[PDB]
Amino acid sequence: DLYENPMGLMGFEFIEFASPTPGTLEPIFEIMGFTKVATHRSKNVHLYRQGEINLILNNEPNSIASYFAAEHGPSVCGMAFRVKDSQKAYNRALELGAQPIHIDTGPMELNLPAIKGIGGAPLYLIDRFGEGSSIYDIDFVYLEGVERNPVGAGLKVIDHLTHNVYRGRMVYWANFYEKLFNFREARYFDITSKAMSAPDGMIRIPLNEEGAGQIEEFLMQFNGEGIQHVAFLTDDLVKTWDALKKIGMRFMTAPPDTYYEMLEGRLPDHGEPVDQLQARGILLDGSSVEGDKRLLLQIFSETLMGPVFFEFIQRKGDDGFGEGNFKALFESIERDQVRRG
Amino acid sequence: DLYENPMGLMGFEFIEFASPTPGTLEPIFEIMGFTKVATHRSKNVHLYRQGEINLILNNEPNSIASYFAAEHGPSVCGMAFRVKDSQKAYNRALELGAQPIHIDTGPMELNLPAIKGIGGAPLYLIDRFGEGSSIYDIDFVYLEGVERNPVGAGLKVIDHLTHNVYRGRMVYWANFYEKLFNFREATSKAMSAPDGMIRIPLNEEGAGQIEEFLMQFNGEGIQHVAFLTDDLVKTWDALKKIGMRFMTAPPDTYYEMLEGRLPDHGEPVDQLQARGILLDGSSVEGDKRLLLQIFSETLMGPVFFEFIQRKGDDGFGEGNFKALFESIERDQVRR
Amino acid sequence: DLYENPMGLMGFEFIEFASPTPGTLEPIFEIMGFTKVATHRSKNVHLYRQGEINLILNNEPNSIASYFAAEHGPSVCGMAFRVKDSQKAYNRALELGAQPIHIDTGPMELNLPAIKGIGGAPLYLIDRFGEGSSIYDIDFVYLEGVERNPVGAGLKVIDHLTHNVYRGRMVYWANFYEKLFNFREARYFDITSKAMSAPDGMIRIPLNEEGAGQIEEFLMQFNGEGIQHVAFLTDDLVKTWDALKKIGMRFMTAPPDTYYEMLEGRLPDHGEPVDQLQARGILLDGSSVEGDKRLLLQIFSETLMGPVFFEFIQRKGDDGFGEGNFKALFESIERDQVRRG
Amino acid sequence: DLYENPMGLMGFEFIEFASPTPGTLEPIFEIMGFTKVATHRSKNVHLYRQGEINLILNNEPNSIASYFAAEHGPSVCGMAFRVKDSQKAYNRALELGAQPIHIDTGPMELNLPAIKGIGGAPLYLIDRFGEGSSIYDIDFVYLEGVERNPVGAGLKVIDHLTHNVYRGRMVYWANFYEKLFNFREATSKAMSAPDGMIRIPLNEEGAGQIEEFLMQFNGEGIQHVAFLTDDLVKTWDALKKIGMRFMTAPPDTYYEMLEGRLPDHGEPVDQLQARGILLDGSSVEGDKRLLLQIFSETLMGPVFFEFIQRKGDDGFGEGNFKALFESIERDQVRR
Ligand SMILES: Cc1ccccc1-n1c(=O)c2c(C)c(C(=O)C3=C(O)CCCC3=O)ccc2n(C)c1=O
Ligand SMILES: Cc1ccccc1-n1c(=O)c2c(C)c(C(=O)C3=C(O)CCCC3=O)ccc2n(C)c1=O
Ligand SMILES: Cc1ccccc1-n1c(=O)c2c(C)c(C(=O)C3=C(O)CCCC3=O)ccc2n(C)c1=O
Ligand SMILES: Cc1ccccc1-n1c(=O)c2c(C)c(C(=O)C3=C(O)CCCC3=O)ccc2n(C)c1=O
Ligand SMILES: [Co+2]
Ligand SMILES: [Co+2]
Ligand SMILES: [Co+2]
Ligand SMILES: [Co+2]
Repeated sequence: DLYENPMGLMGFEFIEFASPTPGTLEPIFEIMGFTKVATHRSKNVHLYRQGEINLILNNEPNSIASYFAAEHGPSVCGMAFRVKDSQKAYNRALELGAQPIHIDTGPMELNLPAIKGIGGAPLYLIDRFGEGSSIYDIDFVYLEGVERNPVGAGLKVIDHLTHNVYRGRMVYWANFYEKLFNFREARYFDITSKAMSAPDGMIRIPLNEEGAGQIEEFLMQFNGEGIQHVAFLTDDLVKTWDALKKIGMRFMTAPPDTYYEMLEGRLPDHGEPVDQLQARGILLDGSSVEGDKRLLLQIFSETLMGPVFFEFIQRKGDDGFGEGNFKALFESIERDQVRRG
Repeated sequence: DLYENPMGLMGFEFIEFASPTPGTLEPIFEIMGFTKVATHRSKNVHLYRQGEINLILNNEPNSIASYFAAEHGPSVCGMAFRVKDSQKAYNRALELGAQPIHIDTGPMELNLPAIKGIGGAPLYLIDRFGEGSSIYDIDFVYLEGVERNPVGAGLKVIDHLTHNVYRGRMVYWANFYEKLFNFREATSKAMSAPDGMIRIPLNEEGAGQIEEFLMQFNGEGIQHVAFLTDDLVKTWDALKKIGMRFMTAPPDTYYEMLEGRLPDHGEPVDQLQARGILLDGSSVEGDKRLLLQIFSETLMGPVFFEFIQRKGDDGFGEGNFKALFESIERDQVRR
Repeated sequence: DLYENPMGLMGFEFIEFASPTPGTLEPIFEIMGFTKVATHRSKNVHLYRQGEINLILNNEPNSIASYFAAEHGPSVCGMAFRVKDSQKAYNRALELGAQPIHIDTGPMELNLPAIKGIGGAPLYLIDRFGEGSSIYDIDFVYLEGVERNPVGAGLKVIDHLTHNVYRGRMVYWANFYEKLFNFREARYFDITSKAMSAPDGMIRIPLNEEGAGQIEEFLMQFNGEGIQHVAFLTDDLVKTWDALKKIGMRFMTAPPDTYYEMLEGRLPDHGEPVDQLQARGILLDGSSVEGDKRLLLQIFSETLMGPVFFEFIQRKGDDGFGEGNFKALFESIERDQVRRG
Repeated sequence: DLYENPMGLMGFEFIEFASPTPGTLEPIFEIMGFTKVATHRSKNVHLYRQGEINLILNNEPNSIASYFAAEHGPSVCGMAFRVKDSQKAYNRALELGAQPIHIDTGPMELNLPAIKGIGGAPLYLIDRFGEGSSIYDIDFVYLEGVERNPVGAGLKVIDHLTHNVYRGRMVYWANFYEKLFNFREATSKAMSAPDGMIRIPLNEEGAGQIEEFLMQFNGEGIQHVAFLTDDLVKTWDALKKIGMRFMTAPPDTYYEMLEGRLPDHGEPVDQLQARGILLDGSSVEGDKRLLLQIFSETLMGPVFFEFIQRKGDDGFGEGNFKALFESIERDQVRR
């Protein structure tokens, strides 16, 4: 409860996926250790689960997600927050100037309220959850025999979703979340990024601005502003790595060996087993001041759904996002190209 | 079981009430042995229960039930059938020509399908039922601590409810329940459903007690709801104990004629006659298909309730009409 | 401007017709001297006209009129009032408890507001009218060459539409028009009828209650409350009669010859040419007190659309509805059966 | 005439403006020579006219135009094509995959069809036009007495309007106007319509003046609207007389290069250079396809307007880009 929470937020509830071409999102869920676990009572949409992360696969045609997918490709096409009271939130959001998104509801099914968010993605406000009570219990039908609490590679919750937005728009969306939900900028990065945290301490949505770089090509390939990477939290990254590598997950190529030598200059006495991080390509960041250890282990997938990739992170006291790895990696590729030509 | 169930009916699920005067519907559920059990998550609507009977009290203003109540006063303003697949039924009713009634659904609540039925009241088609999965477990907040399976005076299910329609419209409403739900007829018309549990009898007709209902009710509508019980003498002493008002007893001449009209019925005539309970049925080939029944006052405008116990008779107490008539002649003559 | 007119009423605008079977309403319009004069830009609905009476033929399938026609047969299925400001009226009606009826509007076409009236018939509130401005100019397309102000047999305006309602409901609908439009009961008849006039002096809607009579059979055959007869006004009834008889109009059988002899006892010095009324079956009513002549000539068609019939009336100072003709006709059939057996 | 017109386009019908600050849009229509002529029958929306150009000022709150204006400031927030059959076009656009924008229509008003076009602004499809039968004769109340055909500074039609889109989205919007309306391309892309009158050029591109527009505008949108006139020197003295602010003149070196770049153009170079007017075209085979043009300041955020006169050139003044660039070098060197 970090500051005033007028919308009654209580963390991420679920993320929605859709693609214009079929069979492109199912196999990606598999390699990240997610399991299909239920199917909608009426619609052609499906629930994948791992730890406490719910992921919805929307394959409904002429639906709001398939239009979003028709324009952006394979994508994160929806995003739901947990709220205490979702009509108090939905009303307050429309009073403060949000535009509704009508999600068509079938008979005997739950009217899910959304507003227009990033890229035109619906932002749902959900006030039912918990076993037996959840919207998965009400509106979904679980697979016979299958388990409803799969643990997979050990991913626990969504840590954050970071958006890429067009030059200028970072301040626009930053006011969107500040005005309607009372988000606050907790961090700033100048390499350009604003780290918007929710008053619940769980919902983190970083926003990124570029020219001629990694962000500008994302907006070209995504055909608009959208979620660049989804970050899953894990209790142990190296074990999640093995369990993820066991099931065909592909990661970005490890940094040069130089990167792992410089670790004891960068973060003296971090305590991490460098052999184990070097054997997997895992990165590390944080700061080490006066006996207080704040660190962060993270590794990225390659791009998997169009220009969207994923992050697997374990936090050891650092509430940042790996920002130091950008300078750390350039000095690494630098010393390693120097050492060879 | 009887025959084919193209809409998958599985009994009555709930009936709904509305009134344009407050504090008039609650006292009537109470002396009928119903207990407030749950309150809607957001609207001013309430769940009263006894046995497996579900009574929704709708006090939501500017709504479907209030506009209905403003025209017809205290009424049964909605009726819900239970169904296997509510979506296939909804579209089937519509493609066969039914009209939809849209019921305004709040955020995070259940979108309830209904067509327009008798007198304009919504006919809901509900496919969520049973403990933990019904529409009350979802959209209603049970009074915390309160026993949520109250049994009360021992009323079990909604046996039937009947409709008073204007002259000529018996056929119109029989068709409506024939075309859409495959009801079969088994002046009155006893329309029974393919699931063996949903019975809707349709009455017409002048200057009599149906003419009086359609005046006092301001249109077609449900005239009485009948709740079944297993021991009507037992249900009677319970229902009396809490304040029920019955229509007053026949003249004792009605009881002199019992073993003449229903030879060897076997009922404790004294225990019945002490409570004004009616009898009806037939005794043929030693098979004594019989039934007990009593009614109440008009309690919601011209609407009242019947409390029946079925000892093998599939009827509704019809012969009680001629049977009472002769009890008033043989009492007038001896008066 | 007879009393306070909060809804800003200015007479009848149009009457709407629909039948479950085709070719049953077109030939009836003909014999009453109405002319097809336009067709809707998009919908399969048509304008018939004569003097200032507009009549709409709605043949649109799955429309609100075809559902009303599916239940009541050939019928008057809609009714529109002229108003000064139709959103002030439509708002006020919904504040005072009327239920809206949504009439589906096509693109580039006019949203017509209605509320639920008698039988579930929509009551439209129209604030555009007058040549060039009317809804017929906006939403309708006139037939090439054809005239747009046909005069026919000389029928001028709708004088009144009288409804039949179930026993008891006369007071209900009387409060409907009193509450929402400030109608007042101007006459009462005990034979049972309430004569509801509008605060503009033009809109007249009598309501009729029955048992075992002319009204009870109407509700049986109409399958509900509805308009029993539509009354057209004419400047000269006997000339309208000839012009109507010229085009195949069929009337109710004339009263006995007895009826026309008793006329000078009933209404001394009425001045009407009795030969001309007797030659046509036209009826007469009014009262004759102290040099003031208030009279009323009228004749009825047979039933033409199911149980619905029509009235052609000419008013000479009597603001009634022919009520005296009910007693006048029984005493007529009485003397005439006496004079023969 | 050019080629087949599957949506039956027949020119621009109106453009719509909205701003989230009051009293900022009206002064700009006035110095541009537009006159308030009509006011909506019920909403706070207004019709400004000059020539055959129709400008709708939408000040309706809690509406489609205000939400658009709150995001992008003073803007062109809607654009209407004129069409033979608006219903067949509407359904055709939808069956080809366009999305609908619903515009909330009051009682007794016209239900205006629109799809979602550039930047999210409605693209209306209007089939009522001309005097006595247009949407202004119906839904708008003309100021009584006011001359309803004002001619002003002699601007006639909307020549074109252009869109600034983000990098890569030129193709996206070309397809959108190719698939739905059969526009043909005839960094920029000049999309022209099958009716020979509707031209929408699409621009992208960094750190330049398009990057600056999509920042200052907060998305894709119309960057300038161009109104055609028959005598641009005449339109200039009129437009100046009433307060127009132009982008200031080229350096005189731009005029030393005219008869070098456009041999024997024949234009009164002194009358142009006194007004900062630009020239462009080609002279080949004695056919001198040429055009005159001037722009204004940014007047609605980063949006401005162009006033062109076409002497046989079908272009947009493109060569003026290189032509000015060389006028700033040859002026910097001599400075
Ligand atoms: C994955 C990748 C591919 C090709 C070029 C570069 C990368 N790449 C990243 O994208 C990357 C990101 C995206 C983060 C990161 O999560 C992040 C936040 O969530 C919010 C604030 C801004 C930010 O940097 C951290 C380290 C990263 N590092 C070290 C890396 O190399
Ligand atoms: C007539 C009357 C007046 C004042 C209160 C009560 C009564 N009244 C009834 O309403 C009454 C009813 C309503 C039934 C009955 O339930 C029944 C059905 O359920 C459907 C078929 C037709 C029918 O009548 C049976 C006997 C009745 N009897 C015997 C009686 O006296
Ligand atoms: C036409 C008809 C057929 C078979 C039985 C009778 C008739 N019949 C009528 O229906 C009839 C009517 C309907 C009126 C009449 O217009 C009317 C009003 O508009 C409102 C108040 C009640 C009323 O009577 C007047 C005279 C009538 N007369 C004289 C007649 O014979
Ligand atoms: C660059 C600039 C800065 C500050 C104000 C004005 C300008 N500016 C323009 O905006 C400008 C435009 C906008 C056009 C033009 O209308 C045109 C089209 O209509 C579509 C094809 C691409 C294109 O450019 C032509 C010449 C122009 N010129 C010469 C100029 O200077
Ligand atoms: Co991250
Ligand atoms: Co009964
Ligand atoms: Co009449
Ligand atoms: Co231009």
